[PDB]
Amino acid sequence: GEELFTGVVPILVELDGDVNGHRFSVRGEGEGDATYGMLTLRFICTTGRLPVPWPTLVTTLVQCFARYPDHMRRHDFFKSTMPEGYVQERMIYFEDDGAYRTRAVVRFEGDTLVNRIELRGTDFREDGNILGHRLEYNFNSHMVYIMADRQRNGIRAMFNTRHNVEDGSEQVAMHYQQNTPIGDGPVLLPDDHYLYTMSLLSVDPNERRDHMVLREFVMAAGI
Amino acid sequence: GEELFTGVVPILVELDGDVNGHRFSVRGEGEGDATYGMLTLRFICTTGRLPVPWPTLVTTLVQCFARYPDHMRRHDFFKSTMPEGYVQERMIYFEDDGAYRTRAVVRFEGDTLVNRIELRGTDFREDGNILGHRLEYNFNSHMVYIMADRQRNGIRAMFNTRHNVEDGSEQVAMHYQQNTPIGDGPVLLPDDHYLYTMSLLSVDPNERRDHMVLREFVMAAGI
Amino acid sequence: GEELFTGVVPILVELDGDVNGHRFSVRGEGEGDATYGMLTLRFICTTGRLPVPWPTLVTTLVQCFARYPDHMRRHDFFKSTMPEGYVQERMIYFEDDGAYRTRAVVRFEGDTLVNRIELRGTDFREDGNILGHRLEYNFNSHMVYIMADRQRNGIRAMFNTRHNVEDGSEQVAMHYQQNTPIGDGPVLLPDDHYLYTMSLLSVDPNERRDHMVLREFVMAAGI
Amino acid sequence: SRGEELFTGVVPILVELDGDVNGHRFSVRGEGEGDATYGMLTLRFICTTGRLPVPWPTLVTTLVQCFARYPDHMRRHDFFKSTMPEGYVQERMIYFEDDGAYRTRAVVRFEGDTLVNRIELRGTDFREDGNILGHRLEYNFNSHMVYIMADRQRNGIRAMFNTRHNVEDGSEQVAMHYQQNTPIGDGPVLLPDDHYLYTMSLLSVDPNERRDHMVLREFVMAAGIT
Ligand code: NA
Ligand code: NA
Ligand code: NA
Ligand code: NA
Ligand code: NA
Ligand code: NA
Ligand code: NA
Ligand code: NA
Repeated sequence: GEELFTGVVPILVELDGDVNGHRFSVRGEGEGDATYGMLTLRFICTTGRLPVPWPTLVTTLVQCFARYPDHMRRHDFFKSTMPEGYVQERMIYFEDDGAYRTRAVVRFEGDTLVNRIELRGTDFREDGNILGHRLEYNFNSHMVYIMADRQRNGIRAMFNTRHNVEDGSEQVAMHYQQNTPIGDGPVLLPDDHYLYTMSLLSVDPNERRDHMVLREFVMAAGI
Repeated sequence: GEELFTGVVPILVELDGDVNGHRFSVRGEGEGDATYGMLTLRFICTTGRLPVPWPTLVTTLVQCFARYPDHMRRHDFFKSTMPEGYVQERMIYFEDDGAYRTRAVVRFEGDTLVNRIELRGTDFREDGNILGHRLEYNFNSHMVYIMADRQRNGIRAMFNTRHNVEDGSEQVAMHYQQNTPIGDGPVLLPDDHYLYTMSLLSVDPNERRDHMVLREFVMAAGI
Repeated sequence: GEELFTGVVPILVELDGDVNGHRFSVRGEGEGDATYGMLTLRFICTTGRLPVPWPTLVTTLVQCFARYPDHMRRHDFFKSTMPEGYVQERMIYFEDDGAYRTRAVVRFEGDTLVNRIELRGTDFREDGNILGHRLEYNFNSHMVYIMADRQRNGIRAMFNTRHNVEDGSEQVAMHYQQNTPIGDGPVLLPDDHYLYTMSLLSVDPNERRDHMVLREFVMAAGI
Repeated sequence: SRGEELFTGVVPILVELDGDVNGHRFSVRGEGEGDATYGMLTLRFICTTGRLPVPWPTLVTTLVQCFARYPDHMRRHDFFKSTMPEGYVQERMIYFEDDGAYRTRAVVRFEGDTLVNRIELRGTDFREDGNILGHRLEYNFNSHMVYIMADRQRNGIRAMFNTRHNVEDGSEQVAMHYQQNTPIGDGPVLLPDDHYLYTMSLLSVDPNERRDHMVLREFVMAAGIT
């Protein structure tokens, strides 16, 4: 379960999205090194240009790559589902704007950890910070609070992200998350704890496609 | 006691307010899911327009809905009072402005958890950020520090909130709180600990009344 | 020792100051309620007008009033010295500006906890934020890191404060502190831990003297 | 005097950096002292080649985590002192938001009674009119958290952290640090459980030093084990 993550694992991400009727797709590829909580991914919009800012898609675009320290190993739900994996669902409410609803399957396809997602965004403002593209290309560090959900044999999580806006304000997104295993194998249901995240977004100056390069470090703490 | 909160519980909130002589009332309705620390409430001003910003009323408008993790269950004062409930009193000092004094009864009325409040505000500046309505419609995340009060058979709490102002500054409100059980049944007096809060305020575009929609997630930590 | 702080204790503060040759004095009076980490003080400049902002004097103007939770009672150095008390010395380095050197005696005189201080400030800029009075009248929350000093039979502490400047920046003050008992009685030398502080400054609209009203809540944590 | 014992008093420090950023070569020398018992350092740095081509704040993290205060209960988790006096190699990659990267390699060890940090730094792909080569970073420093992880294969540690650099327009520019430390000797070392270092720093100027220079005071403590 854990054993599938002891080395460098290749990652594939596919997203099909529709926000206020604007349809788009994203494909990402890279690799994860869970032993040290690290991911590097590169994403392209395969349908032309994204109709929303990249930073709004970061949280939707594999918490099985978090570093769980030794003493918290029995609290790593995400890896304990693998290889059959899990369904991750969220509702994401943007301050003063619309909402994303997402559903994703996270599992191994051969040697690759794959995250396949559907996203639906509704009630955004056409001249808001999202559809108006006024969010800075960067990302803050966040804390994801994880709770067992014994009835679903999985977890829930709750967290706010803070997105910098070009006028120097921050726009919050409140995330409600639930994860459910796909297989019937046993899983590790955790005591409450958090994941601390740090991310850096960057650009490849020679990629003419709409794109995002992402590096991330995630670790678990609080037991 | 705890058993009253194991599912979704309907909530009713009623506030009678007077700030610098301006009288108003608010009614709120929604539901709470203490198992995962969640609340959703919708509030209306039933007297016309509020004389103060909505964000100034959030803290006054049911800490019995906080998620206490399993190991901290013996520290959940709030639920241990139920159904007879508790009196919550606060003094709230606004930076460079007036103060709110509040008193509230929190208890079950039938299957509904009801928070009934009186609020009195004094010495506000007529052209300050409060009576001048210069506070942003949003809310930050906060830490509420909880202490047992053995003499009162209850608790005290202390915390600052930070309210964003439209000129990009923050205005602090310093909260002094005390809670006292209404019944004589035994209660759980806690070791020191905190509640971490996260909130999102929103608007219903079709509600013409002065109103606030609130979603909140609260969890206990620090033992 | 602890027993001296079980109720409300009156406080007296006296400061003699000289900053770049500008001499001034301050007297404060109020009371502290260490059981709940609280204090309220009112300070006046007894020599006319202060030559530096009030916020620069807050840290120098009784950590014996911090709330130590039950499990941390053996780590409360400050109360363990009482009534004979302690000498508190600091060096305070202001970002891009001068420094304060302070020495204070903190001890009971009769039933009153008295803080008597000498402050010497050097190398301030005449048109900096301090001597130019460009610091906002407010205060942030801070973390004071406490370490035993076995050779001195006391403690050291280190912390930065952050002072809001009227142009929207923050100016840091780095504090180096040391406390030494006055008596030869035994004291409690603590394990490393912190004090978390929260403060609110206010003004009495009918006090014509240069003055500061201060409310503060301080608690110990981290064992 | 081995490991921890070498740090019980005040230890003199020497720092030497050879740098090249987008082809601009420079050197820095620092001297001062560290008092690990209370997590404190005071250092003064000069650019010995004229003027620095990048802001001083971009060099602070590269310019001796052996001076951190490890509290008593965390003593078995102090990798850095356990290597001494033979010391360690510290390597980093530092990625600046919207700009280039630094790669650094440093040897940290005792030379006689002095703890010496000798560094090579190479910066690439910076923008000529960015905040770094354009000198638009404020002369100050924030407080940070450095997350430390054992690396059992290398007999050492890794660390990960973001710094946040204030920019003159009131924004912050993040630098993401990837770090690895490897002992130089073959003696045994202390491999830690996960934990963090909390940092606080103050930069200042000596009004009578005409050279390009930085005075730095810092306090670092370890935390996060039961
Ligand atoms: Na988001
Ligand atoms: Na996102
Ligand atoms: Na408030
Ligand atoms: Na409020
Ligand atoms: Na200060
Ligand atoms: Na101060
Ligand atoms: Na840096
Ligand atoms: Na740096």
